[PDB]
Amino acid sequence: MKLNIANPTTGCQKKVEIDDDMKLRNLYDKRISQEVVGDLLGEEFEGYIFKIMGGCDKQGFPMKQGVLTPGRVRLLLHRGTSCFRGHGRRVGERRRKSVRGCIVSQDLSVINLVIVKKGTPLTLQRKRARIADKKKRIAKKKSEAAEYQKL
Amino acid sequence: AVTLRTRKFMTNRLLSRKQFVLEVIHPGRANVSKADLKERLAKIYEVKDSNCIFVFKFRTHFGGGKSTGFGLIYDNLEAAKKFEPKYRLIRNGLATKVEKSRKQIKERKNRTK
Amino acid sequence: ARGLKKHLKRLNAPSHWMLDKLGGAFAPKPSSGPHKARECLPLILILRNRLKYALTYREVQSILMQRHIMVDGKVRTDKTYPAGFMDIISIPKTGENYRLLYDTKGRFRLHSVRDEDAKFKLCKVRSVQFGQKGIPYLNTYDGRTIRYPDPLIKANDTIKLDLETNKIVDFIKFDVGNVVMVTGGRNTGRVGVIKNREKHKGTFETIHVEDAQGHQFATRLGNVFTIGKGTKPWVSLPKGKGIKLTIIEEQRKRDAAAQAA
RNA sequence: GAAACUGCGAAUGGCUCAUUAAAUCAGUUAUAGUUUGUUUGAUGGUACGUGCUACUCGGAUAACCGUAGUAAUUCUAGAGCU
RNA sequence: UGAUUCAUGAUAACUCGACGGAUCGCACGGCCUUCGUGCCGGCGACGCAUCAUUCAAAUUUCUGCCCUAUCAACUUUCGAUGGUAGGAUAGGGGCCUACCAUGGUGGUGACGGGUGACGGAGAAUUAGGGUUCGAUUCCGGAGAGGGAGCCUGAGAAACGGCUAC
Ligand SMILES: [Mg+2]
Ligand SMILES: [Mg+2]
Ligand SMILES: [Mg+2]
Ligand SMILES: [Mg+2]
Ligand SMILES: [Mg+2]
Ligand SMILES: [Mg+2]
Ligand SMILES: [Mg+2]
Ligand SMILES: [Mg+2]
Ligand SMILES: [Mg+2]
Repeated sequence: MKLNIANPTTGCQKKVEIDDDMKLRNLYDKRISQEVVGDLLGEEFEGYIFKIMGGCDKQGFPMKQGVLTPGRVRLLLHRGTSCFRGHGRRVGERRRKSVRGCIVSQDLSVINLVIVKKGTPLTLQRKRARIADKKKRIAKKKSEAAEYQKL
Repeated sequence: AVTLRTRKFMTNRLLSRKQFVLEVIHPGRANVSKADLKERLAKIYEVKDSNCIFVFKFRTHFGGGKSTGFGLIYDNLEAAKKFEPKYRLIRNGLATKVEKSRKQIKERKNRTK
Repeated sequence: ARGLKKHLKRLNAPSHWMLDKLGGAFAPKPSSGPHKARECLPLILILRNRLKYALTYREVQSILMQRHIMVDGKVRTDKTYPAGFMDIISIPKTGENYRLLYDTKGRFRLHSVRDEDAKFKLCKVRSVQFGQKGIPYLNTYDGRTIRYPDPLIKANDTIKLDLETNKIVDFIKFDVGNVVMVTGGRNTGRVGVIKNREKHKGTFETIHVEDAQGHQFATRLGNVFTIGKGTKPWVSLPKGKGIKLTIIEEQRKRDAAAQAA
């Protein structure tokens, strides 16, 4: 419903709200990472290419890539990964979270889109210190092996 | 009219101190304050600094008249600073103390960032 | 349990650590080190309890991370280091050497040494056998390993290890007729010259020993530790020359001590 | 120097005795029938070059900035640095 | 070595190789080859792999436990005892599979049943012999409301971790 607009080219972001069916029949039924042209998103987005990427809803449960069903399905995730960054969770833990599907549909709240088109000396010491002691290792060999060999 | 003697005395220049078990005898006297013992120990060891002394664990044996305890004479106040438990310094007033309240000493604060 | 046990409560701490019963719940729990943690003595028990150079846990921590303490000739910051038999502790601030030796009662003493009799240590060999590319090597009971060992050195023998060239300087062939200093069991501490060694197929081979003043005992091959070839040991024995004496005689010696005082 | 990323620990302690009668456990064996962070000691050729003494340096990422969902909680999406 | 086709070496190859350092600190200091932080080189930290060691564990051998026969037969299709071949495991092993054999235990008490039964060191009473007890702070085991299944990790079938009922 409510659009987040951000551009990487300038670095600026802001949020607006739309409520028009014939404006968003083209917004629906699309997945994460699909381009949308701003022609029809509103007469003052022409040329602007919006990218549907992200998007969470009311009850605050996000959309996840790869799950394609306009439901709120429960998934077992891994910490740090998409739609699961639980902190203080003893690495290797998994939780069964609630997520939305990846094809945008009616019951969301906030849809995120982005804009594609606007219409030393110490090291010098250490390298040869390593070379020095690795070569004294082999000199120590060629002493202390033959010392025993001669017997 | 009190006396003052030490025993079990050993000097370890590891922790740069001279450590003893003193065996004070104060017949008639109720007891002797540690402060009151400071000047006597200082003037019998000429430690050049009556603050290098830290004496404790006094008993006053059953029947009265004789008390024991430990004593620590440092040779640089620098070493007295560094090799000392935090509370004998506070007893001699060389440092001050603070108090705790441990609600979100760490618990609630482990939640936000 | 589900993993290593890292606390050792005070009453489980072995008998020869001499530490008292009511001083607290726990005991220093020697770290996994060069000595078997049942036949050891941690550095805290060395500093605090015996030498009294410190009076608490933290004070020994201060002693050790001043970098003052030395084991086998190299400084050691650990505080539950499992020192063992004939480990040398030097304190160069005090120019003072100890070599950690048993007494006849089975407890550790700190027998002092000079520098010439501190430059080296002494330990037996667990086993000599091959390694990578066919080079022989031996493994001691001290953890130490030696490569290219003197091809005469066998298992059960004893070696001296200088703390600068860090290799053999000599080795004593474990044999009848040279002195030992048993390091486990009831006979631990008692020095004495082997008179016999009997082997049994499939189990422990025992050594019969005599205290140079007559008394005779036996112990299996595990706890013998030959010191010197012949009667003369190559290490300065403690105050009582490794003779365990009856409790009656420990009474007579104290009577004779008081009657001349 | 706070915060955060990376590392380690959280498998110890602590409480209780529900289960369980050759079983757990005790003395004593065994591993040549095995795994072991670490501590301690030793150890370390050639990566291609047609073995003729080595031939060059990547973004993305937390904390931070900014923009949000939710009633919500160490619940959560996206943009921008390193 | 009591005992090994042992340790270990050599050789033929094999592997989409984990590995064989693109890491971090103070202390400055001999001397020009182009006098160029110049040729240098030490003391440490952290780390990677093999062996040994240490802290351990796991499996394990003999012997040892209370009352009950109104508990004299129990186990065996579906592992019960063994053999082989193999899989799985860190590893032995019916731990599992395929095939073959029909075995194993039992009046010296199997199997089952009771326990207001975790085992032990030990506690009370004790002339000797014994009788009763042992939840409990030391050791070993087990368990996290009941079960079951797992990830991270050297180590957990972990609950001051998760997944399901
Ligand atoms: Mg426990
Ligand atoms: Mg420790
Ligand atoms: Mg098999
Ligand atoms: Mg019960
Ligand atoms: Mg217990
Ligand atoms: Mg409950
Ligand atoms: Mg458990
Ligand atoms: Mg569990
Ligand atoms: Mg709890």
